[PDB]
Amino acid sequence: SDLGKKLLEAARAGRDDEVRILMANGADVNAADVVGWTPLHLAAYWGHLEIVEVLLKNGADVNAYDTLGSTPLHLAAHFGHLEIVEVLLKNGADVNAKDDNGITPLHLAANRGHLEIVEVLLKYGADVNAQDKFGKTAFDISINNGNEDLAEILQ
Amino acid sequence: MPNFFIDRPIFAWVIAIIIMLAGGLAILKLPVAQYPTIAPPAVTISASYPGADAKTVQDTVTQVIEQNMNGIDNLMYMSSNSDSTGTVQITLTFESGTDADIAQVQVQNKLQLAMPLLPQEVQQQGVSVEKSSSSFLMVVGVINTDGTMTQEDISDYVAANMKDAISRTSGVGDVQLFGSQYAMRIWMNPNELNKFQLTPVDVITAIKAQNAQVAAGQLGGTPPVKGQQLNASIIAQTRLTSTEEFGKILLKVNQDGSRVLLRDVAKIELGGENYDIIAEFNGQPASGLGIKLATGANALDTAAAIRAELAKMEPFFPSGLKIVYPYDTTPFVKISIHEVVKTLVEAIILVFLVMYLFLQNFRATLIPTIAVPVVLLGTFAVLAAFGFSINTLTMFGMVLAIGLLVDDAIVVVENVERVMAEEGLPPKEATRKSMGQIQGALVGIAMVLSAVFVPMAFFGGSTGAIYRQFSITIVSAMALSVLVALILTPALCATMLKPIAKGDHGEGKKGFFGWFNRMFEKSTHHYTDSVGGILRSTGRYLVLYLIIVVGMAYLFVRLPSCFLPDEDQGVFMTMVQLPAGATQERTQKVLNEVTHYYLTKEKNNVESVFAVNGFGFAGRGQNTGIAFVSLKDWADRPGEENKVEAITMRATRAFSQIKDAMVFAFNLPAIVELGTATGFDFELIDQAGLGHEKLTQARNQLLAEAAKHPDMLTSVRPNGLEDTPQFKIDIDQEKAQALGVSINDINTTLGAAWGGSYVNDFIDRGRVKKVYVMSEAKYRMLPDDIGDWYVRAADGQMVPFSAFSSSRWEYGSPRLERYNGLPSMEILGQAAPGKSCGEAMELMEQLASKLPTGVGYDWTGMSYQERLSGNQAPSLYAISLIVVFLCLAALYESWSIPFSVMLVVPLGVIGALLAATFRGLTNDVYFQVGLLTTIGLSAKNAILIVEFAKDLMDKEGKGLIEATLDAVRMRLRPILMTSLAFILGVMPLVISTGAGSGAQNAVGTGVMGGMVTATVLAIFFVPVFFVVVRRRF
Amino acid sequence: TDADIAQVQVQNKLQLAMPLLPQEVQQQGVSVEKSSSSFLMVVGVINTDGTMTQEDISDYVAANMKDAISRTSGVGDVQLFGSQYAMRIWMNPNELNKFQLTPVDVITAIKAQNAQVAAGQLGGTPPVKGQQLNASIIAQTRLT
Amino acid sequence: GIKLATGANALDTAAAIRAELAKMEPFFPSGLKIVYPYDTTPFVKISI
Amino acid sequence: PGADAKTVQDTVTQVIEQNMNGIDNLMYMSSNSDSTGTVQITLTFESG
Amino acid sequence: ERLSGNQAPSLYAISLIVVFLCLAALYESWSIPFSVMLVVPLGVIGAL
Ligand SMILES: CCCCCCCCCCCCO[C@@H]1O[C@H](CO)[C@@H](O[C@H]2O[C@H](CO)[C@@H](O)[C@H](O)[C@H]2O)[C@H](O)[C@H]1O
Ligand SMILES: CCCCCCCCCCCCO[C@@H]1O[C@H](CO)[C@@H](O[C@H]2O[C@H](CO)[C@@H](O)[C@H](O)[C@H]2O)[C@H](O)[C@H]1O
Ligand SMILES: CCCCCCCCCCCCO[C@@H]1O[C@H](CO)[C@@H](O[C@H]2O[C@H](CO)[C@@H](O)[C@H](O)[C@H]2O)[C@H](O)[C@H]1O
Ligand SMILES: CCCCCCCCCCCCCC
Ligand SMILES: CCCCCCCCCCCC
Ligand SMILES: CCCCCCCCCCCC
Ligand SMILES: CCCCCCCCCC
Ligand SMILES: CCCCCCCCCC
Ligand SMILES: CCCCCCCCCC
Ligand SMILES: CCCCCCCCCC
Ligand SMILES: CCCCCCCCCC
Ligand SMILES: CCCCCCCC
Ligand SMILES: CCCCCCCC
Ligand SMILES: CCCCCC
Repeated sequence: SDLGKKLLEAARAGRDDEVRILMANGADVNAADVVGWTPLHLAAYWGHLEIVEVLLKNGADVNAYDTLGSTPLHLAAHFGHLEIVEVLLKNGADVNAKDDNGITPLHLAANRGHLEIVEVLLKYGADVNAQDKFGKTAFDISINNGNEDLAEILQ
Repeated sequence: MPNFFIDRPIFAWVIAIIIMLAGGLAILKLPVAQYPTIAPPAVTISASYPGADAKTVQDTVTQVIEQNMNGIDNLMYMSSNSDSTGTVQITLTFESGTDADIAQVQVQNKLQLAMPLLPQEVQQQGVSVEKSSSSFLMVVGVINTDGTMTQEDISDYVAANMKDAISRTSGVGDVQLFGSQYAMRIWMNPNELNKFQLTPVDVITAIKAQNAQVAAGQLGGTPPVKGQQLNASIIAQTRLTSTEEFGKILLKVNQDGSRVLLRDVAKIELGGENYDIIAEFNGQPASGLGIKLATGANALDTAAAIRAELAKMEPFFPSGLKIVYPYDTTPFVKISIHEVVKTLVEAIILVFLVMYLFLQNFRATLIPTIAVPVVLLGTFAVLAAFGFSINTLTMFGMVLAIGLLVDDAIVVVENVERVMAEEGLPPKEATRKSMGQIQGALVGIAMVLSAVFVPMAFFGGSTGAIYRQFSITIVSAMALSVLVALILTPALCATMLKPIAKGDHGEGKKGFFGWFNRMFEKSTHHYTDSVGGILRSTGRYLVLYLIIVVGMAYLFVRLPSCFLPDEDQGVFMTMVQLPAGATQERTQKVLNEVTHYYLTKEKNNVESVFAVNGFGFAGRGQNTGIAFVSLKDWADRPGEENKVEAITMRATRAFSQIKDAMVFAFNLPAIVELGTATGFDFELIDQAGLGHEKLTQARNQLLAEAAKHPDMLTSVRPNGLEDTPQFKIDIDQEKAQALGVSINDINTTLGAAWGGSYVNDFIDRGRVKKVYVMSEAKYRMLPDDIGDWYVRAADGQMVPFSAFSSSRWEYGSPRLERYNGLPSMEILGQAAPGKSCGEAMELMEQLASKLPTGVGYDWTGMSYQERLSGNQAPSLYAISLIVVFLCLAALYESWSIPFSVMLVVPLGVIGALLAATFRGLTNDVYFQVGLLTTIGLSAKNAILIVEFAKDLMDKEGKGLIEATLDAVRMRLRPILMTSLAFILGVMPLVISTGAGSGAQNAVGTGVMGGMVTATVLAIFFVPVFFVVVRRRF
Repeated sequence: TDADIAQVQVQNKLQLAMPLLPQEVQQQGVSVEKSSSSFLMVVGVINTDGTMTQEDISDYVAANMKDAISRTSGVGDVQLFGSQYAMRIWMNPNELNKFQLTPVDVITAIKAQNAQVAAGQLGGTPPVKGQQLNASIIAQTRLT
Repeated sequence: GIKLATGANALDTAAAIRAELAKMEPFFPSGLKIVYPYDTTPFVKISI
Repeated sequence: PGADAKTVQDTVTQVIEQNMNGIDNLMYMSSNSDSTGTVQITLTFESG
Repeated sequence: ERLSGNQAPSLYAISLIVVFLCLAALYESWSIPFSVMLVVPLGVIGAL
């Protein structure tokens, strides 16, 4: 897609006004690059909140997953983008989505010590006992990393 | 001194001969080259870390080297890039004038001490230090036309049978192989490895063990048992030499006694060191040699010698192998030289004709015909003394000089002839008297013109290197011309010129000459009448002078200023950039389309396309390439539509239709050695450990702000690569330890298979070459393949990568840049139409001041030069003006009269600007040096008018107007003579088309326009100047 | 004597000795300088708000100032009056013995787990026909 | 502590050192200040 | 160390010699490679 | 040896020419210098 590509580039770049015009012209919100990232993936990774919102209004798949099973929520949680985490969840993001390694948004937020994001994930039903492929929980991560504050949150 | 030599013609001849011998010898020994060295010295450190990403390269190599680059003299700046092909280049640039050999050795010696701090794999590949020079003399292409040889095959053949002999050819300074010699390629199969419970680690160990050179000792070595009869070296294991031997390397013997050989787990072949470049010449596999010219060498002779050596090689070539020559700079050198010699000869012919037309005797025509070559030969000797070469710039210097050499010869001869006609003196007495009238002025002039041309030599940086070529050539020529005019030409005048009876101005001759003489005597009367009328009404001419000065100023500021003109160099480039993550295969598709366009749509103009997949200048990688396009000879490309400008425009237009790729054509810069000289070259700098992402955001902030000022800034863009998706794989340490799998085995297995590993060397038909192990392609393409690789645990079990790893996509940089030791991003751009580079720079600085805390900036390359080099021009012009004034004051014994000469400057400049503007040329170096020549010549005419007028006033007691009128009458003829000779002499330059005509036109146009107005205006205005100035004081 | 030549000659002889020196000496970096023995100047750096300790200041200077001064022409040598930061592992022999470990185990672990691995590429050259994807493989990076 | 390279001009080197330090100052953390406790060059300049 | 003359020529001497071109004022270059593993390459330059 | 012998003709030639030219300059003559330079073989024979 000509306009799908342009949209991928614009979502990544955070070019807000360019995303708008592209939405007006029917640029494919479910365009995917070679690694399976949608515009929503891109905007989530790079922390572009307004663009996330616009894409969701225009019927972006909130639980699109990449070629390794990661979702926009995974990326927003991992890279500390609280508002985007909230927006995604409000729009039905699977709070317990596992990637191909059995890693969840909670695992990722925990690993980077993003306290507020962990609480939001928990508030929306994040499974605190979910294990990755190595049998590890967000709690295990917090302990290994020596994050006392995050350990206390995860009882 | 004239009087000395008038009585000593033989001594004069002796001096002339010595000069000619010196010059002749200098012509024989002088180096020939297109351009002198202009770029400041640069040394580049290059390293390769097989399989490494950019960050790995930076953080284990680049930073380590950079931190050890201290205590090196005359360093201006240091820049580097580290990229995802595993490459680092660090470039150190030194102050102009630095001895490059010392710079190189200092850099190398600091690198040598940093080597122990680098990764083993980098120490094993080694690190290179070279002088940096995109000044190739030529590129020799080598292709196979019968489909029997791959590019790797060709490159090996060239390395083994051609390169070394080219390297030893006379005048060859350096030779780059565009490719690699063969490497022993072990292509591993993970299925087979797992079947026998083996890993790449076992493969590498086996190769190191079984492909080695082992020391032993001697039989009967010292100290011996006395009585020993024999001493002999003991030879033990030596390197393998063939794929067959590598194939039989023994990996393992199974319990049942069967043998596992290397060929049972891998494919074995002679292949390339590297597979990132695919090079094609008109669609066929290609390699080649980039050849640089040795210091001091003759370019033309070297090119000829290179050809002769290749001819000797052709009879031994394998089938289908063919030499091509896709780039050669020596045609320009050849043509440039031929054109200057032709010009010089034409000048002599034209002077002869003009002399004969006016003076109407052959004896007089011979005097300049001797003197000009004497001065020129002398000038060559002076060039040789000061270490200059015969090159484009020095040769144009000599073309520009012609009009001054010619003038000095005309002035002397003409003036004697006039004295003989007016006073009836015999030749020798006339010469003595005549020389009396001019000798002081000739000396004054030498000072004036030294003041005009010398200051230019004292510019700095690259611009100074260019200017200095013109300045030394012209000043030398001019000084020799005055010496010859004080020594040789008076002697020749006194001994060669026939007497003329008092009053005989040839009016009583018959036929054409009779008519001409009567016409010219009458035209002088009309001229002098006119001046008389002008001098009764000097007020309105001072108004016209002001209009000229204002008009000059107007035209000057609006004339675009490039430093050298663009040439059709017979070659240009097309850039190919594909989206992030695009493959070699896709880029090749595009390059094929590009090559197709040129071979079909431009069949009359394009000789060849050399397409290089995997290479660009702003970064390498699978998604980039270049096509070098080499054109048919200028002769077979008549008309503007078949020149590089039109061709690149059509090409670029066409290639905009290409989808999912950025493709466009662009000409080379005039001097390829200093790269693009239009624009600014800005560096954005992380001054506070901000990091890559924060620096990119700040870059975007500045680029976005730059785009809001299109009235000041154009094409403001990064000279780098954008972040791309990358595959992050995390080894789980706990699981590895639990399974008994060592981290070193994991990392070797991953890196050897997916990245390749340089194991050791072997000997292929007597040449040492490398051994690489790597996965066969089909097992290292996709994420799922990771799990097909097994590692052996301590307990002998084979564990798949999937069991102890996890992976995710992320973004990272494929090319990280650094400037003076700090993270950086290079930003290119230019001043908008009608703005100076200065104002653009100023604005860039203001914008940059508003960026986030910790983000600095700096100017590099041509921007750096400009900022240092550009604040000196005013001082130099000021000094020049002052020295001119002072010399004239000495000459005329007056503080006021020098003003009457100096006011002439605008009269030539206006004409040059008119001609340049109308022909749409630039204020370039050639135009500037031509202006200086025009100014000099017009100043010379004015000086002699004023000297004669002042002399008539002081010596003969004549009134102001009477003397001015007699002065201009006497000086009309020599001025029309020199002007007509010179204007015609430069005509060929003006109308020139084809090779080097950019330069020829720039030189010739400004001078022709300048000389018209300098001549036409000065003969009316200089009398005004003298009379006004004298009246005022 | 031309000091540049003196330096080169000294360094050429030194490079024959380099391989014979202990690894630990080679790894600290051996320097060859041509300079006065005494100080042209001392450039001091303080914090006037008392918000940086001596150690902090010294690190700032080592990491953000020293190298550029060192490369400035006419600067023969630069002594830091203080030290750059390093990652300090301060070992406890009681704890080491409790787990049957030694400094040797510590060093091995650090070399293994504070590592910067060249891992190659997906779809790297030479590729299979049809390959759509090319991307760097990122494995272990230096700890921070 | 800065030592002068063999044969180099003390005043020019000091000047170059100052120019380079000037480029660093704008990016200093709060409170960081350059002081000049010991310099042999001012005497040369001033004595001349 | 331990290499025969041919080995040292093919892995050292030839490698060095192939880089020894386009050096100023070089008259001639000679070399030997011997069974003790030693290489000596001598480059002689124009007087002056 | 091969260089020394191959340059001797040039050296004798230029030396003879310079002597002639200096004499010409000195005595303001082409004929007096020719009269003098004819002597050269009378000395050269003795040397040989
Ligand atoms: C190759 C070089 C030569 C190329 C030829 C160029 C042609 C252009 C020539 C222009 C010369 C000016 O021409 C000259 O102008 C002055 C004006 O002040 C005239 O002067 C006349 O008019 C003015 C006022 O009207 C009176 O003060 C003056 O007494 C009277 O004679 C001259 O009679 C005329 O000959
Ligand atoms: C009797 C006295 C005669 C003196 C004559 C002097 C004036 C005529 C000489 C021609 C010069 C014209 O060119 C003038 O100079 C410089 C060359 O340094 C040109 O070109 C360059 O100058 C400096 C050189 O570092 C740069 O900073 C500048 O950015 C660039 O444009 C300018 O565009 C122009 O202003
Ligand atoms: C018969 C001989 C003919 C005469 C030829 C003489 C050539 C002159 C040679 C000296 C060259 C001058 O080179 C040098 O340029 C720099 C340019 O920044 C000048 O410096 C000038 O510019 C700087 C920068 O704006 C000013 O701060 C300074 O006050 C000013 O003088 C130096 O004062 C001058 O000495
Ligand atoms: C290549 C050398 C050319 C020199 C030519 C010398 C010409 C001699 C003419 C002498 C005339 C002197 C008048 C008395
Ligand atoms: C013999 C006539 C006296 C004039 C002398 C000319 C000198 C002019 C140039 C002086 C510059 C130093
Ligand atoms: C650049 C210096 C200009 C000085 C002008 C002085 C003019 C004085 C003339 C005296 C003649 C009697
Ligand atoms: C007749 C007196 C001549 C005066 C000396 C000649 C001046 C030229 C010297 C460069
Ligand atoms: C007066 C001119 C003398 C010319 C001598 C040329 C020197 C060449 C050295 C090889
Ligand atoms: C102006 C002197 C140029 C002499 C070099 C010509 C060489 C031609 C060789 C092909
Ligand atoms: C950068 C200073 C270079 C000085 C060149 C001097 C030229 C002398 C002119 C005759
Ligand atoms: C730069 C030197 C200019 C000197 C001019 C002298 C003027 C004298 C007027 C009486
Ligand atoms: C090469 C020197 C020539 C001398 C000629 C003398 C003419 C009468
Ligand atoms: C003394 C006059 C000698 C001139 C001889 C001329 C030969 C060409
Ligand atoms: C009268 C002076 C003679 C000059 C010699 C070159």
